[PDB]
Amino acid sequence: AIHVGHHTLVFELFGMTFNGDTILATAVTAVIVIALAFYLRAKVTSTGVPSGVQLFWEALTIQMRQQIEGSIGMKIAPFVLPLSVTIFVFILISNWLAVLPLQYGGADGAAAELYKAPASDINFVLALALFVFVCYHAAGIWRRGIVGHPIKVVKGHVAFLAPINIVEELAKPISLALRLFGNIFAGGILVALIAMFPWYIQWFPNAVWKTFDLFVGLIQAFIFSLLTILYFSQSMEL
Amino acid sequence: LDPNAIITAGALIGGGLIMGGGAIGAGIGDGIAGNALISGIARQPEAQGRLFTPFFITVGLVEAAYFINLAFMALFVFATPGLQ
Amino acid sequence: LDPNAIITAGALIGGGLIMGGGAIGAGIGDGIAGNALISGIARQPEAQGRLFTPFFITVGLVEAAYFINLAFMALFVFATPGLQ
Amino acid sequence: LDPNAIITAGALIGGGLIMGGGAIGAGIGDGIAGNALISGIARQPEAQGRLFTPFFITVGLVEAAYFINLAFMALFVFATPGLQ
Amino acid sequence: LDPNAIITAGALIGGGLIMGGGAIGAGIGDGIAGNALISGIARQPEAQGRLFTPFFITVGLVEAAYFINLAFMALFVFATPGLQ
Amino acid sequence: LDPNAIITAGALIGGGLIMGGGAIGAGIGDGIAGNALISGIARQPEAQGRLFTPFFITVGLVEAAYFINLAFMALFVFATPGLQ
Amino acid sequence: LDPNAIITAGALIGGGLIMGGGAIGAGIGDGIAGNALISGIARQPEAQGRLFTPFFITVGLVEAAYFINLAFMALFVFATPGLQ
Amino acid sequence: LDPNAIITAGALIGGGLIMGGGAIGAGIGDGIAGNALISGIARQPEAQGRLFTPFFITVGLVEAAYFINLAFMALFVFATPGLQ
Amino acid sequence: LDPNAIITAGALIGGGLIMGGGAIGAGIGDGIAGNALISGIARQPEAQGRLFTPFFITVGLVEAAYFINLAFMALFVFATPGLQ
Amino acid sequence: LDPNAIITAGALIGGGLIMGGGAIGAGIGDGIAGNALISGIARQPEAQGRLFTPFFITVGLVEAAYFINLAFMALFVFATPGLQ
Amino acid sequence: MSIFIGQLIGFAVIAFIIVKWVVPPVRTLMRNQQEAVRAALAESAEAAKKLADADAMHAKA
Amino acid sequence: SNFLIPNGTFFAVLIIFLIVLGVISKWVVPPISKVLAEREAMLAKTAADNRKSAEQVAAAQAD
Repeated sequence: AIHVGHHTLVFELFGMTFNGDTILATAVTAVIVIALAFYLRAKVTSTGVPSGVQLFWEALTIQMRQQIEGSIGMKIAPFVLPLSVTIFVFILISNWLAVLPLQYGGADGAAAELYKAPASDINFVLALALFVFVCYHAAGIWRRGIVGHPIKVVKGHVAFLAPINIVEELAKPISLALRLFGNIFAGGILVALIAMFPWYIQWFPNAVWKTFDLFVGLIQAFIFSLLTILYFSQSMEL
Repeated sequence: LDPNAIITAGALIGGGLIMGGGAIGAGIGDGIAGNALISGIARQPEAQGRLFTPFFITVGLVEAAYFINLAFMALFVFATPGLQ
Repeated sequence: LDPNAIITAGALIGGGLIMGGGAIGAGIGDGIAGNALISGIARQPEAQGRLFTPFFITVGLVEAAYFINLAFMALFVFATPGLQ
Repeated sequence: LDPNAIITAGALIGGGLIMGGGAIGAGIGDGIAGNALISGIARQPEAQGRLFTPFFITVGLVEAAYFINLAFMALFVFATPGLQ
Repeated sequence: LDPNAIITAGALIGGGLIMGGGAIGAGIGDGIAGNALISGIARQPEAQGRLFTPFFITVGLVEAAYFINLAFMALFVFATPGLQ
Repeated sequence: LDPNAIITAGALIGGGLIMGGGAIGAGIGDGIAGNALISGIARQPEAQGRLFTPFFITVGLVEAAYFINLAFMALFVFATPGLQ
Repeated sequence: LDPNAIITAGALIGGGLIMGGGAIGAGIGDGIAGNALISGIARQPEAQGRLFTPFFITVGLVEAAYFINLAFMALFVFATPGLQ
Repeated sequence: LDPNAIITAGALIGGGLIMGGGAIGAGIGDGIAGNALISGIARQPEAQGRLFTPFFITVGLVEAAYFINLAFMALFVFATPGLQ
Repeated sequence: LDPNAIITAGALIGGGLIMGGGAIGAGIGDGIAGNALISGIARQPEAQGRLFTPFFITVGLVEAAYFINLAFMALFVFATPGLQ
Repeated sequence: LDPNAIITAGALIGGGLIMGGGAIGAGIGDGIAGNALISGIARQPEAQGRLFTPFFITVGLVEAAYFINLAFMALFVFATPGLQ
Repeated sequence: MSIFIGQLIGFAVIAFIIVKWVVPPVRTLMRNQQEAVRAALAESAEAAKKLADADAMHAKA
Repeated sequence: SNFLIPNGTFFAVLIIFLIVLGVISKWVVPPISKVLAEREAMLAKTAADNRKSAEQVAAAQAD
């Protein structure tokens, strides 16, 4: 009784299945992010002491802009800044929302969580990774032409390794997705595993693992955004 | 005998192999990255903040493998491909 | 031939693999991190308090994996998925 | 006994071995590369910007093998060659 | 065949794997920590006394992983889970 | 019990071992070579170009074996020797 | 088929794994400790007598683990747990 | 159960083991030797010409161990000893 | 099915595991010790003889374990414990 | 089934393990010794002649074990002990 | 219910840890950044005042 | 069931992400960049004003 996967609120539409729980978690994360954005919009000031939300947002912007400037000049690739900031905040909020105590007994002795981190669903990570993939490949095409960019990526650094280079490209999105998936998917299992204990024993491993999971979510958001920025930099260098 | 029995035994062995390999890789890689971090901090103490950005990047690239392996291990033992 | 016997033997082998990999990873990673710590304390003793911060981080990233493996091993041998 | 069941158990064990080896290699190689990167950044802070150019090149190769293994693992478990 | 026979063979194989991994990890980690200690003492005599404290920590973290495996191996071969 | 099934299971396990060993070798060797390359570029920024000639040679030696293994793994899996 | 035969085969494989892991750990740990000792004596000849103290503390640990494994190997192969 | 089937399965597993070990050794040894070569060239460009002399020896002592393994795999897989 | 056949197969697999572990440990430990010896002789040629004393100790340790493994291999394959 | 079939399969698996371990040990030890030799020659050209004598000794220890393994593998595969 | 109770106690432990050892340093960092911004604004204002006084002195002399 | 199989959810989540991106593109990053640039310009202006006051006070007695 571990019930791995088994999405809830699953509904069909236009002949396509949809995981209601994943959509709901993503929508809650987006609502939190948009609320933070519009709360900054109402309290963004340069002539006074900044608020906490302004400090958080500008720290994120400073970090992402520093990474971009280090890798690819902000003149060439300005959009990468909002892209990376959005990716980071989205992943971080979605991962950290799992820390809340929303696990219970699903009337059958198996743990059920009202909110599950959307990154534990392959659809979420695939959407993010493929959006990034298309984004920086389009950027590279614009930078180096329709035919120039594919030739450059195939040739890589030494032409004699042309096969591996191709694989590397295919590994860029997959590595971005699976990594995140795993780092969050494992969490969804461990908590479930820890739910097999009695409460008086379940409380302690649950606390330890969920603290470590807070750390893991922070690191995963950081890595995903940084690798996105650096893939843009690689794809946009002449 | 029951085909699912041997299929599940093979799935459990394969998942064990996946998890063991992932654990070996992640443990050793994290140890090596942490060794680099500790040595760098010992040499020039004021680089502590400066070295954390690459270190975690390394931790991101190393642990990935393990966690990716972990995911597939679940697929082996919870939704076994080829199960009859 | 009881299918549960085959499933349990496979689960025990998988758990043994998980624990072997976790032990290898934990031992070698902790050894490397401790090598860095010992070398740092030998070089610049005053930074001892400074060095224990990254070290405890490194160990934290290593033991974690080990214990994660442990959890899954407990799943394999006590709550064998796919058991009939 | 079902021939397909034996073939599937063998395929699962083979895929587990593939992924274990790939994860060990990826984790340890990425850890070594990250150790080099962290040391280089510690000694030469201004080199970070350039130090990502070779480091990720290495990560390009170390990762490649891994994912290639991963690919074949799928072929083993999802499209088992020789399956009757 | 006796189900207990299969389960006991699997348990023995799993315990052997547990000991193999634990021994590899413990030996290599202790060797690495001791290499750090020996180098530190060779560089500086008076450092010896202050080097033993981190060393005992490292050996404490390495051997722990070993002596956990030990316990579970004893669990595998003396009170085998799932032994029907 | 079809003998072809036993032969195919053995071939799949053997190919898995081939690919796992090749992945370990490729990942660790490429990681070590990349560590050398990154350190060399850190010490001598202008040396970057000069360091690609030997580094890739190492990669060529490290990857070639892997790919040779890959070829043989295909032979094990797609055209199994001794299959009857 | 005699259950004792299967149990003995499992015990022999487990003892083989125990000894393999113990030998790997002992050999590599001894090599690392001896590398430290040789380098230390090379830099500071007079340190020889001094360095033998920590060195024996290292090897003493390493061999211990190996020899511990040895003991259990006997238990596996001479007084097999669960044997009937 | 044709005796040839079991013998061929065992031979395939043995050949896979031989390749796994040979590839691990070849990849890691070539990576280490290439790290040495890259470092040596980085410290001084002009030594390149001389450095390739010992390097070719090292690779020769590594690749040989690999290729010998390859030869024996043929014996295991194409002309299985004791095929009966 | 002769139980002695299963016992002999298990003993052969266990002996192969013992030999593989011993060979890996011996080779890597001897390589590390020889690396230390070569580096020391390069640094201080006048200390060459002085370095041979510790070198023969480390090797004496490493090989010891290896040869011990040989003994038990014989005990496994020529005096297989548990034979019916 | 034929006992000889099972015994031969076990012997082939054991010999494959023997050669895999031997190749891993030989490759990695030769790589480490060659790294020492290459670094020594890079640092001091005059040492080129002097460093061969230790290097060979290291190789002599690294290869010997491997070849011992090789011999025993033949014993496993051509004169399988316990065959009947 | 038992699962809910156990995970709720675990979350209480997490919250206690956060408030005891994570909230203080983070709030200190935020306060330091706010005070730095306020100090920068104060320096800007007093520099404008300094320039005004310098212009006044130039007019006098 | 195989949880690695993408589902229609892939699209829905994507859309949500895009929406967030839009907001972050037009109500978080532009204002924050403007604020940071204003702060940098303010620091530069403060330094320039201090320098101007110093040189002016020197010139007062010099002239």
